[PDB]
Amino acid sequence: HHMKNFFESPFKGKIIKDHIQNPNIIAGKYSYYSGYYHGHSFDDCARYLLPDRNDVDKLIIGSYCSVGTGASFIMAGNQGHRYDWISSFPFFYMNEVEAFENSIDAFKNAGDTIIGNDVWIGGEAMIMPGIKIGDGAVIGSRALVTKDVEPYAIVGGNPAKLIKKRFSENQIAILLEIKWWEWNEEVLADAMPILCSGNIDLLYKFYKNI
Repeated sequence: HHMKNFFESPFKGKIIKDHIQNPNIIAGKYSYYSGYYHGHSFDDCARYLLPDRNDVDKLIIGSYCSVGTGASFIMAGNQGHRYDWISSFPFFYMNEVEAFENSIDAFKNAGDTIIGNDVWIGGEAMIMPGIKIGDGAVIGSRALVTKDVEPYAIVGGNPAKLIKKRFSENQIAILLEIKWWEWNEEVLADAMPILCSGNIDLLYKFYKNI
């Protein structure tokens, strides 16, 4: 029952879609997890995600995302606790107690957890159940994300709050139209020096000439 480190070094991550074993995690190309400081593979970032059921909330991750060490995505909805029932205790799941035999299942799904494309998640951020995070967002280290995150928003804190957006509203609108994460690798390679800059207007010109 020993705990092992899946990462040889702080300075090497692992591409998520190449290493996950949980079929209820879906991950896009190139997105990676850098998990040296917490040891476990990315599968264990998806807490309480049942691997053997097709009717539970899934964890969906876009392309070109960066996930920091010990980030977690809380799955399984309410985990069998209803705070609007008289007790939050999950009687239905403790079936070794005769007194609990007529208990009722409190479990509720929350909806899928959806991480967009080009999302940078800092170390030990924690995403609550059912949350949607827009394309281009930045989730600060240790952010406790209780609400959906707008595209290109930088959020931080516990609870997480908007700090600022990465670009202006008009610039964001341009990026959401052109969706560079959908480009094939030949087109992406040609755009690479522009993508490694802030020149959204130039990328727009590039896109129009594809």
